[PDB]
Amino acid sequence: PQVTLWQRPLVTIKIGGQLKEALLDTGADDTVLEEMSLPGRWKPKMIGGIGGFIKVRQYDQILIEICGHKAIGTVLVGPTPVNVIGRNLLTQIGCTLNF
Amino acid sequence: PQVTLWQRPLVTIKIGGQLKEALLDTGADDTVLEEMSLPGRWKPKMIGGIGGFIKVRQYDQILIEICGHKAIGTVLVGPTPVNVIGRNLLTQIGCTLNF
Ligand SMILES: Nc1cccc(CN2C(=O)N(Cc3cccc(N)c3)[C@H](Cc3ccccc3)[C@H](O)[C@@H](O)[C@H]2Cc2ccccc2)c1
Repeated sequence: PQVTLWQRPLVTIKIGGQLKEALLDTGADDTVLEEMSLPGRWKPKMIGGIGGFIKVRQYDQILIEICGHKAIGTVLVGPTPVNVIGRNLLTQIGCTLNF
Repeated sequence: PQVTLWQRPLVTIKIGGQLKEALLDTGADDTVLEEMSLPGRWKPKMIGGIGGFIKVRQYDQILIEICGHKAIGTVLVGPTPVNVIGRNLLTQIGCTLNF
């Protein structure tokens, strides 16, 4: 779809059986979700943002549906305020920025 | 133009007679730039990011040229580690997201 930026570019995602909403975020290199149960192994990671750093745990090879689109990648689950889909996944759903 | 998201979407801006690069950021509601000299007065505010919150200075009615397009808006200046152009200016230059 084409999305204009008058409102937050929010989308529905399905991850691990659960349905969420998440912000499409061109400025994020990574995807990070608030705490949710994911199965599997994970490794700790830390990421920086405005504000400072958070400790996060990294899951790889996670399937996500974003709108209908499926993709698989790394998701970081952590204490973010908002669930962010970052460039790692945006490339897979073919997302483009246009002006 | 069209920007894909395989690399970070940076653009040149001209702000306060100075030339900078910044990140086109659909997830950000506000424009936040690193410390620099803008003329004029400003109010303090704080903003939340990941990792927490920072205090910034709000300037209103500032001219910025983003990739050659001019815009006027609120810019926040403060301790970000990267310059971020958020939805308040992205909207003025007609930026769309699409997939
Ligand atoms: N790797 C990574 C993954 C996910 C998020 C971030 C860190 N980010 C933020 O903290 N933001 C707060 C931010 C940035 C600018 C303005 C505002 N209002 C908020 C928002 C996302 C956001 C988080 C929490 C609440 C709302 C939005 C912005 O939209 C994101 O692109 C980046 C901006 C950024 C900051 C530092 C370094 C690189 C990129 C980093």
